[PDB]
Amino acid sequence: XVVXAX
Amino acid sequence: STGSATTTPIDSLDDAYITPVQIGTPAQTLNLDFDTGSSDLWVFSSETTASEVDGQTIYTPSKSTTAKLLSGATWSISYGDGSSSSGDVYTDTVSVGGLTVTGQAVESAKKVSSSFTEDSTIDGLLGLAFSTLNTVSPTQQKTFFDNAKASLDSPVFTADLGYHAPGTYNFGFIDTTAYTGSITYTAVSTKQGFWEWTSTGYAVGSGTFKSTSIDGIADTGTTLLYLPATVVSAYWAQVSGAKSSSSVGGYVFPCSATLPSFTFGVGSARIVIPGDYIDFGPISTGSSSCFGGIQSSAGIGINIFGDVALKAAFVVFNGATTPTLGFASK
Repeated sequence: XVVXAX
Repeated sequence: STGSATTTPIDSLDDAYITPVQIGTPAQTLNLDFDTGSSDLWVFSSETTASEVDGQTIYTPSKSTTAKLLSGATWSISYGDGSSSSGDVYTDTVSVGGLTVTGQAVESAKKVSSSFTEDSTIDGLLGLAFSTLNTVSPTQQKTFFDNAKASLDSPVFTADLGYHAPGTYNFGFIDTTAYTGSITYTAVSTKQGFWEWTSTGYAVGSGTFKSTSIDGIADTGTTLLYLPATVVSAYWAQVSGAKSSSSVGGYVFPCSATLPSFTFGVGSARIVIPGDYIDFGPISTGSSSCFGGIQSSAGIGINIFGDVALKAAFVVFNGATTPTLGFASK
């Protein structure tokens, strides 16, 4: 996998 | 004041970590993903579309004597993996590991994307990036850390993530028993709202350290270590049978392999990620192809020191007037 504020 | 809370991997791969958080009066305990890469504290709630809730614990503001609607405020956020959520806003009392903030913005989800629904272990996020990234409109809100900061003994929080094991988030103090050696502090740019810093280089396994500047963000809410394609290719070239697969979405390697370590520089100091931390297991159940924990940042626009890197270190998020980041071995 998760990739957190793009 | 200080706070101290245990953080626990959500699964056998350390895909993310959850930390219990008390919200409201009487307390409602939700397990939140502490995310130094975003700045919204949002929760599954009694307002979340019923079809989008599947096993999460929900916050019910109508059962909290201290909850107040933040009238007219809404929020909406998009994440780097394509997930998203949105809703309205309450203020309420929020406590983490004994540290209490009154009037904290608690963003209640009305909609969440499928990946959130499908993860029953994550009840929401607690953002720990800079408050300039917060998505509440029309009145931007502050993070739990920013609201707590003036009350803390020291304006810091620390991340001590475990490898397939629990770890700790501390607020307001540095636990000198939690690390070895000294903490190396490095400058932070807040211009993009992140804990953005510059690593001084890398080494693969027992190889010679390459001195080279690598800008990136320290992000507890990202699973993996995302670095420039040159660095990532140099790493995977050391693993027999490893390759980049567009069908899978990144570098994969034979599950039979023993992986080399990866070292990253923090100033003149070095943090070593053991090879086992880079193994994310079979790409699908029963496969002999395993997913790598170091991946290219090329599709992303920014390098990300996610959990793979951070769990190898004791990490200080220093929110003093000039913010900095500290890394120690452990």
